[PDB]
Amino acid sequence: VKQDMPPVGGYGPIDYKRNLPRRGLSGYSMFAVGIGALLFGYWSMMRWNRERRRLQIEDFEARIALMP
Amino acid sequence: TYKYVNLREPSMDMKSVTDRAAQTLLWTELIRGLGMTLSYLFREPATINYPFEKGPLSP
Repeated sequence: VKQDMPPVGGYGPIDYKRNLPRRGLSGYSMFAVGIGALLFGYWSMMRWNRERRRLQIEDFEARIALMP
Repeated sequence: TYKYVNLREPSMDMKSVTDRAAQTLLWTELIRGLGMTLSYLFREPATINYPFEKGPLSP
């Protein structure tokens, strides 16, 4: 017998495609969810700032009543 | 027998051009590159500890 290195009856194929998934969101959906979380942060920001101004006015009234 | 490249035009349909505009003004594929680099971060390294583990050779 002979003992070279042949391929055994043929081998499987190997791909040659530029395999790209291009996944992720679109323009509109990513854009809208970013602006939506932005507006959520704005609303909570507005609420905290106006309640904070209430308390800071109370601090002003403390210094007024303390002064003379 | 040839396959020449760079055959796409920038599509003037509103979907494709707003997707490229959101790609430009949202920094998307840069984050995709960071994702690929993190995918190689959490692998296991192919570093043999040299003075103990000596590298493979041939007969």
